[PDB]
Amino acid sequence: SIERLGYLGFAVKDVPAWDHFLTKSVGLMAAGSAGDAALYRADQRAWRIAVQPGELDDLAYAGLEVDDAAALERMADKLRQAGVAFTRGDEALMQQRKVMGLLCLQDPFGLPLEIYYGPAEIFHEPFLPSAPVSGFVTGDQGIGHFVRCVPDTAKAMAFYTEVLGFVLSDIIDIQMGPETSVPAHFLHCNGRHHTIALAAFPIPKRIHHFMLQANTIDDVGYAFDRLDAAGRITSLLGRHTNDQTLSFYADTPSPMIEVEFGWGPRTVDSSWTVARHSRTAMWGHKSVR
Amino acid sequence: SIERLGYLGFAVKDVPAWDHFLTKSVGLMAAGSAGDAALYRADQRAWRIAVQPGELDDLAYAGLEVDDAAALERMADKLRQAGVAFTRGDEALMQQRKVMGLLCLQDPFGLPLEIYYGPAEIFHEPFLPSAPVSGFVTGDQGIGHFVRCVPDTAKAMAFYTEVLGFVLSDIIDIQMGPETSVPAHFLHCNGRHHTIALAAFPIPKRIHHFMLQANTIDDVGYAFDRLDAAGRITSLLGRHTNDQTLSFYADTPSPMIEVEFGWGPRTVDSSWTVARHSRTAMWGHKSVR
Amino acid sequence: SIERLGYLGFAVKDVPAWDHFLTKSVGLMAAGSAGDAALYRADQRAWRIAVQPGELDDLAYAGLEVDDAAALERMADKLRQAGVAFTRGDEALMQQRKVMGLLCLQDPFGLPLEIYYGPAEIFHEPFLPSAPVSGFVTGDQGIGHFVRCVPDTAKAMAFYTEVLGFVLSDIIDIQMGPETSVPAHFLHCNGRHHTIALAAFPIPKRIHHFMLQANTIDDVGYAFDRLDAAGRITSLLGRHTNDQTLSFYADTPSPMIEVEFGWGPRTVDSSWTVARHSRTAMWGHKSVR
Amino acid sequence: SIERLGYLGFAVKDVPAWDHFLTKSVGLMAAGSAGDAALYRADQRAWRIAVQPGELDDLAYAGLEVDDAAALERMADKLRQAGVAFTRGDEALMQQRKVMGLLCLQDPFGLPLEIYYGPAEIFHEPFLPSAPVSGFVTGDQGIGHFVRCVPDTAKAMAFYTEVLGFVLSDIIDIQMGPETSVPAHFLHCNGRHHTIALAAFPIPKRIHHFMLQANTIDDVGYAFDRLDAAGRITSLLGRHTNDQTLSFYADTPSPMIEVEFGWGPRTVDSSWTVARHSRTAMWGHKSVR
Amino acid sequence: SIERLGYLGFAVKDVPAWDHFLTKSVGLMAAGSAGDAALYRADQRAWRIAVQPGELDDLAYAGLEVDDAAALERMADKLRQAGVAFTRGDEALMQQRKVMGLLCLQDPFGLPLEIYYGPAEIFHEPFLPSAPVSGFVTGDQGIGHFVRCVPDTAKAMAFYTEVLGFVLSDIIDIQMGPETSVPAHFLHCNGRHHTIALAAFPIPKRIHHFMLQANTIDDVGYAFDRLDAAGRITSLLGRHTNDQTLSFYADTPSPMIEVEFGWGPRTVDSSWTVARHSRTAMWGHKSVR
Amino acid sequence: SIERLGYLGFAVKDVPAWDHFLTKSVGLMAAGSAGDAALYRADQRAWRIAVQPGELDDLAYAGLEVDDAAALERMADKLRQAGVAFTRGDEALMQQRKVMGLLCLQDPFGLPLEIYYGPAEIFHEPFLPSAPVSGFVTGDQGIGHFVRCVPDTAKAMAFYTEVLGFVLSDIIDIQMGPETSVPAHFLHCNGRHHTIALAAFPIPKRIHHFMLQANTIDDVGYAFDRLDAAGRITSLLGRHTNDQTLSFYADTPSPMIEVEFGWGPRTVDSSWTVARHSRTAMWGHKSVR
Amino acid sequence: SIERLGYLGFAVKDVPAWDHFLTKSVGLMAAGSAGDAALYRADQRAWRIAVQPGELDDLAYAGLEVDDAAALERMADKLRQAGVAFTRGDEALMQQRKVMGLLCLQDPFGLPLEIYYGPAEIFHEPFLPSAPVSGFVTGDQGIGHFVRCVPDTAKAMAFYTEVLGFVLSDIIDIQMGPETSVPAHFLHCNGRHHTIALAAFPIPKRIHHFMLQANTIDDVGYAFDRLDAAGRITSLLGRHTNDQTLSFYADTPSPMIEVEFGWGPRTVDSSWTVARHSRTAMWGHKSVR
Ligand SMILES: [Fe+3]
Ligand SMILES: [Fe+3]
Ligand SMILES: [Fe+3]
Ligand SMILES: [Fe+3]
Ligand SMILES: [Fe+3]
Ligand SMILES: [Fe+3]
Ligand SMILES: [Fe+3]
Repeated sequence: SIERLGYLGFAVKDVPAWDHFLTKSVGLMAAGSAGDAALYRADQRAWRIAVQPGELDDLAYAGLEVDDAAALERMADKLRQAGVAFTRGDEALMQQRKVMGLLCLQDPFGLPLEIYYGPAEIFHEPFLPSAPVSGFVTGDQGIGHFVRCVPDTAKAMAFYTEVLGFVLSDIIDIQMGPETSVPAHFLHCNGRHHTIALAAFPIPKRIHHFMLQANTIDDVGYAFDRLDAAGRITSLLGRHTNDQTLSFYADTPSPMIEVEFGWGPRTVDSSWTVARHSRTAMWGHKSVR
Repeated sequence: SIERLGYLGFAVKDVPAWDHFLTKSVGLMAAGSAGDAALYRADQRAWRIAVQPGELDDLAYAGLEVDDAAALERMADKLRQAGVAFTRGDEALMQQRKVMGLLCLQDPFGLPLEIYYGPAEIFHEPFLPSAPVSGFVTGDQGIGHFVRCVPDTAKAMAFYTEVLGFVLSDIIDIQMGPETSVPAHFLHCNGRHHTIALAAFPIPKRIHHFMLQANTIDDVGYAFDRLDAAGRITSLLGRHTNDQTLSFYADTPSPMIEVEFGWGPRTVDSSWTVARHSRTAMWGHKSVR
Repeated sequence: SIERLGYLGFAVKDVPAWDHFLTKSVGLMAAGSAGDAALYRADQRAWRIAVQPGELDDLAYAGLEVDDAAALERMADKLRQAGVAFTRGDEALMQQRKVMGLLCLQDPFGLPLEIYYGPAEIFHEPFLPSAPVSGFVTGDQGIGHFVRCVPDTAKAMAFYTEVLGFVLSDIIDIQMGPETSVPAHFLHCNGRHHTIALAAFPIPKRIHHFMLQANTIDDVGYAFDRLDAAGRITSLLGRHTNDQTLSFYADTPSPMIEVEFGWGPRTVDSSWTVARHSRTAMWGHKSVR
Repeated sequence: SIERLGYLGFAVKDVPAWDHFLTKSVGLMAAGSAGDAALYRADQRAWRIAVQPGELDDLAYAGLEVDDAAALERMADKLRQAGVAFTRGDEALMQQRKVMGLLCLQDPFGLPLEIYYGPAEIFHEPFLPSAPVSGFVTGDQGIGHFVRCVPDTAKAMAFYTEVLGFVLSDIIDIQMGPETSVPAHFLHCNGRHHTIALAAFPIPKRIHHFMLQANTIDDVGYAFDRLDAAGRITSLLGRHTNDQTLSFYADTPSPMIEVEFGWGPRTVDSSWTVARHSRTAMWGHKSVR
Repeated sequence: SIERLGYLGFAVKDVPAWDHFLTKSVGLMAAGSAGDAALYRADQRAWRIAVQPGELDDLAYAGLEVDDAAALERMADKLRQAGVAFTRGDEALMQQRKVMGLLCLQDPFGLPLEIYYGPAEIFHEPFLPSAPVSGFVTGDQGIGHFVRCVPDTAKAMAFYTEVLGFVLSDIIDIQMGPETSVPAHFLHCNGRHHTIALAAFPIPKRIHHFMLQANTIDDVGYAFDRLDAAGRITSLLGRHTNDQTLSFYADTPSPMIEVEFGWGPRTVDSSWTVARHSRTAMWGHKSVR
Repeated sequence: SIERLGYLGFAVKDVPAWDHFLTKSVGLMAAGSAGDAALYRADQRAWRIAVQPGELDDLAYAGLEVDDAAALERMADKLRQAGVAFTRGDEALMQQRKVMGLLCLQDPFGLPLEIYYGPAEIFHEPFLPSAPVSGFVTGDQGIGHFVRCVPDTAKAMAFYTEVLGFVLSDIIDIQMGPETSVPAHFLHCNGRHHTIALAAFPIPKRIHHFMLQANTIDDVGYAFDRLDAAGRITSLLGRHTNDQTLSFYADTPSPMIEVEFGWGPRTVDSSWTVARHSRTAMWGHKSVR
Repeated sequence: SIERLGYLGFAVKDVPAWDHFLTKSVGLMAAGSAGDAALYRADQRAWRIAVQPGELDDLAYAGLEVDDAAALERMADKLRQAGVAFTRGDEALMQQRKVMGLLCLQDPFGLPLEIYYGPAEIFHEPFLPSAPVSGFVTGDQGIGHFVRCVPDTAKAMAFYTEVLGFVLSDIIDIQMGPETSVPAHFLHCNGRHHTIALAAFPIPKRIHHFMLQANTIDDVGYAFDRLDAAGRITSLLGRHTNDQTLSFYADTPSPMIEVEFGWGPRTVDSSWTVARHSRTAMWGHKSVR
């Protein structure tokens, strides 16, 4: 039912650091502000990522997109049936988010979620990257993906698949030591191999990282050098086993939250079949202190 | 309902002969062992063919793949309704087969079948053939196909189509003498013209042969020379009438069980129409003593 | 429900004339006989057109193909419900027609129809034309089409669409004089613009003509010269308004029954929309005495 | 050296007949006049065919195009060396023809030829056909071709190949009776199989016909019906043996001069090899009284 | 011999106006400075356009590129033979221009020209436009083109074609009033229809305008709005008759010098043929006060 | 200089055997006769292979094609300079061979060669195979190739390359026993890897075999079965190391002369580089008694 | 004149280390031995890289390939004219190298060079990598490239371009410190951006490294992990500025000699233009201790 991940809002301790990070390093286009939130663009949408001041230094909310008004009412019906509490966004919130309608709720573990429809687009103000990146792969696959940390993956799974409609792509057992392994579950709601992954990681954040997909391999290669100069690289270039995303990781100005910048992943369709992997790295991705 | 044939297990009298056969001749990649079974790879799956010691010198079991956990429960519901006895594989069997879940049963005539989901893949250990073969055509069409010998084709047909969901592609009347003919039934469960064929052959084996599809015609041409040097050729190159597979046959180290190595067959789809053929050979396939 | 027109049987006064006509002129491949009927091939099917001796000098029967055994039973259920009388072909008829099963019936006006499934194919005996023609367009679209003459087009239409499942493509008002016009109805049951057309023509035959589609335009150009030398041309080259078939017409050895040899027609699909035309000729098709 | 045939001028007894013929039937666009010559367009050139009053009722002149000023001087040098008399067109003639420079001469048998360069184009006045024709194939291959009647083909051949640079494509022996045959020589100077053909025909005209190439087969089919309604058809549709032009012929208002309207011919290149044909018709082209 | 136009240097009265113009409006990337000249990029070259202070408010020089050192010596030999005065650029000039070698000269009417080879590229500093433009079409066709004003077009033509190796593409008679027309000559030295055009215009500048080619039509559409907001539009969108460039014109901060921003022109090759046009506009290009 | 191998003439002891062989088995089209020679077609040429009665039971002559009359005179000049004796074919021979001109000579070891130009084509009589073969690959590459047996390969090489213009493709050392090897030299004169190969084989024939190239792999597969039924197979299917021709060999009715029927070889071009191979078989080609 | 780099021979202190390195790490196929040299394959050539015992621990020789025997004689003529000493390889050397002919010489600074023609190929023994690599890009571009260290780049340049025929692609100034830079010259002799580069590096080896090009990016990614496990990585993944090769570097068992494993470089052609770069890295290539 949820069609794609449309936007993300972060609450951070260092807004100037995040602004420079998202523009100069990542390459997003600065798009003014909405309230005390600075807006950033990656394409034709009026905004894709919002950054506001806050002690959380974590993801503040995530916008889940449906294709129309009826679809949003159908989501409200699903929440209602599942017994999930939610509130309809008032006019002010609709204006602030620039959407035609939205339902505000939370996943089982505190992450505020906003199901919305009718987002604002500004084709008369063509996207202009702040750094050398040819463009981002969004469109029907949404803004990208993120790894949601959860204390109970089974509980999280039930909510995301059963209530929100996400579908399991595959699982990767992430070695967390000699005799410790965490089964990460990758979920899709469209062509993107996964829009949200659930993992029971021993981390104090709502998410482990968010990912943006660039158009070319050079986009990623150039990006790595930009973030290396910032001294934020956390991983060498690599390619994932399940989605085949070729990428590198880097720290955001928010401690323990990373960003993944990749290219050329595999996409999913109806014929997709669930599989299991023992490693997240097909090759590369060597961790960097 | 069954999506594709994912794996095969053989119980044989000469394991060293089978190991050399599958690697040096066929070109499969040796992939360690699981219990007393030696594993072999043809692609990204952790294993595709298993070979263990046994007096049977025949196919020990066949793995039938579904796309997810729900699908496996739906298969269990079908078996239940059809009155087909089955057992859920315990943790140890799941570990041994490297699958997330599986149901163990038998076809009407003793062939152990395992319906499973969530197989293991190892992209961090890229497939490397043991002999010059560019690659195998698997993917959604599974590992290949095999001809199941049955005492009663009508009984077998009812089980495979009605209970397992296979669909009849076509029939070939195989001349078994001047006034003797056996109607072989070809069944598909995906794009592969046929994944399983049923034939009432006067042979003491569970199957007449199994087939692997290579990527190029040269793969087959080279393979024929490799198996000819082993003195195992049972047929000259040829092309089948129904699936248009261009191939040759050869003996495996297990008496009366052959292998077919082919290329470029026709694939099936929704618009497929059942037809009848009087010969299995479009051309070639001359039998070789 | 009927999938395509698979074969035609003619009962004629001059078999040697028809044999020469179909082979030397049309280019079909002579394929032996079945009973007192001479068989002719246009592709991989064991036969497509049968010609037997008879005073009728008309179409004796038409084979309507379905994709499988279940589909044939579903047709039997439709006939039953519609109150249409039919008989299951006995073993001998199945053998004679080389089909796995068939129902024998008649359209509202006497044309014997045979709904069948599982036709015989002989890929080991590759099609070889008897005259220079590169090949025929058959496959899923069947053998071609024919215009069925009927005394009551509304009655015929109800039977073919409501009972057999054909779908109206379009209508062409065929000027039959200064103040006389006959509305020809074109029906499809697959990709071929039309497999059967109904027209209330003042002709003593069951059909006005049958059509075969060649692979290239040169096939048609060469064919016209072949039939012109036979002195059988009834129309100059032309292109139809509705299906866009580029063709010419010629007399068969059976008085008042013609053959149409064409190329490159338009095909239909789900999005097709019913339309009306005042002429059958987009250009050409000038009638020739 | 001559690059392509760029234009033709006719001197005719019935200008109104020729105007209607070229526009309503052929489909050329009326483009005003130059002196007492009515101009017609087939593409971006200011004019392609000119028609002026005259008792000749034949081709008055032909424009042979070179790519630049230097090239024209090189042609003048060739004529000079070959001893061929010619005159440089004065300013008035350059203006009348709308060319930057031109040499006026005659072939060995009286046909006035004008070698020119720098023709006028009017892209701001897009070509608009006077009849339903999708467009003409001109460009680098020039306006089309024509068959030049000559009393001595060997003498004509020497001049056109040796002096003007045309190259022999092939020869077709045109049966002119039981024991009479005329060897027609086809010459090219670019991609068009032939731009000029020489034949010793017993006809009182400078040319037997001129040819225009349309973009689609329907263009030709529609054109045939248009000229048939005018009662000018001289040949049924057909396809030539040497250039593979699919076309039909028709009479122009000038007695004994025809027009050929075709499509899809074969083109020539460096690897072309001279061949001989016994017929001009691959198929069709049946002569019509 | 000259391979393409590689760079342009302007001497202007308002550098800050030119900097804003080239970046914010045109979209070029600011690339530091060289001496008192501000550098701008359009691709991988270290610089493409230089702007320095000066009363000229005109083009200061133009860089003509050859492919190697030998080629530059061959140009020196040509100048020498033609009696054209030139000087070899010293080390300092080579450093300032970032080229491996260069000859400094002037065209017959005072425009300083620099023939060079071995330009500097900086792929490690990816091009980043200063305004929304997807990219520019440069590569082998050079930076673009410009219209050189000359008092004597015949004298200019002799120098550019005979000494520098440019080739005439075509001519357009530009109506300069009721009975006044100026024949503009378009010259190419590569795939670009024209790199330099000569016209005897009554203007006090060395050039009438310079042109840049963008990758998409939207690039041009967006650019027009950007320059319209600057109030610099001199022409509405249009398409040229000869090169088929779809573009609009605008004033640069230098009085009487314009810029042309276009897309999708036709390219030239060996088979190109010289032609003449009476208008520069195929459509559009309406002049704007 | 020689452009391609255009035709072959055989002198044989059993003409009826050769006629059946070439038509029923190979698939060539019977094309009447010329003198006491029966003609056979493979495409649009009036004939490609001629068979006449004779005790030789070998190749009687080979036609080497040039593109025009001038080219033939240039060949005559080459023969003259090389001191090679030759005679111009009289009118009768030109008529018999259906060529516009030809020079008759012999290679250094007795094989009569005819260099010709202007061959006859009959597009009005479309090629119709006598057996199921989709078509042959001829065109610019000629009819195919043949292996010429010579007592002195160096002497043969000098003549074919130096006098006739053939170019060495590569060499294959053909093992003729434990310590015996024959270096076969492959020569091309166009795109066909080789048109003529020279080998010092201990065989009493002028040639070891001739080769024809079919359009599809099935053409070859079907052909093998046809020749196997004739009991003429001399080799199993295989693929050559140098030209990559996939084929099989068979005996012609002429003792010690074979035919090769293949598909999909590699073609040569200017960038081709001479190489050496130790085997003729990439795979297959197992000799059959 | 030299067509491509065909092979390399190394003289090393640790042959077992080199054997494991080239097979297990790089992925080359072990191909027996020739004398005391172990041979390795990368494609259809009998060998591409040879490794023999020696204190040099450097490149022992390089094979430069020409297309034929005449071409080799033309090279001998060039050496002769240039006054370069050389010796014709005797039969034994020809046998050892498996070439049809070769000239032995040295570049100006001691690197033994062997110009050869007619190399041996073994298509009957299909290439089989020793490690997971899909294949190498060789063919007309040869085996790859290498950086030749020279004390005098101008002297080296004169020899390689003037005597051997290599052509300068571009130059990269390699920063060798704060005020130290070495101008590396890249030379091509075919489509490969460069086959040999000259640089005045302060290194005691004949070459700095040799490069092999793989078919896919994953080939490189997998290769990096293989060499990292060997602890031989000297550089992180990166992409070069001039040839756009995406690669990583690693140490060979020979101290101070590295290997480069890359993918997807740009290729050169006639239109190539010499340029200059200040960095070798477009991105990545961070040096690793
Ligand atoms: Fe991720
Ligand atoms: Fe099989
Ligand atoms: Fe019809
Ligand atoms: Fe014509
Ligand atoms: Fe312009
Ligand atoms: Fe051969
Ligand atoms: Fe390198």
